[PDB]
Amino acid sequence: YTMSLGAENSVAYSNNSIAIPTNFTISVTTEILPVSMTKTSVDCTMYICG
Amino acid sequence: LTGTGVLTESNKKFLPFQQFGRDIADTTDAVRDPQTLEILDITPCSFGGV
Ligand SMILES: *[C@@H]1O[C@H](CO)[C@@H](O[C@@H]2O[C@H](CO)[C@@H](O)[C@H](O)[C@H]2NC(C)=O)[C@H](O)[C@H]1NC(C)=O
Ligand SMILES: *[C@@H]1O[C@H](CO)[C@@H](O)[C@H](O)[C@H]1NC(C)=O
Repeated sequence: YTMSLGAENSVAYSNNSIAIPTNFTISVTTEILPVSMTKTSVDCTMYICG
Repeated sequence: LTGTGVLTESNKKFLPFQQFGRDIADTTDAVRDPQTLEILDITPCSFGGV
């Protein structure tokens, strides 16, 4: 299928209407970031030749 | 099949037709002794960086 980018949402704009929230939600979300790699070393002579 | 390593007793049970053993990286880590049919575990000699 041809993918859909998202649901249509026509915001009810006018020149004298405002939307004010009457409530709120406390949202907690995760963000995962890699920090470090595995530290490796090579004995180059031993790898190439043994 | 020659190499350098530390030969130690092993709990691995080879099938009777197998002689050598390899790990996921295809390096010989276990060998069956041809004289006495006992499986010997090969550990590389403990190298390191100074
Ligand atoms: C704001 O939203 C919260 C929920 O996020 C509302 O709290 C709920 O209220 C209903 C009915 O009053 C209860 O049945 C729920 O158990 C409540 N949930 C929680 C988590 O407390 C709250 O009433 C809303 N306030 C306004 C003014 O709309
Ligand atoms: C080879 O000689 C050893 C020496 O004791 C013996 O134990 C073994 O049974 C012989 N035969 C084979 C097939 O290894």
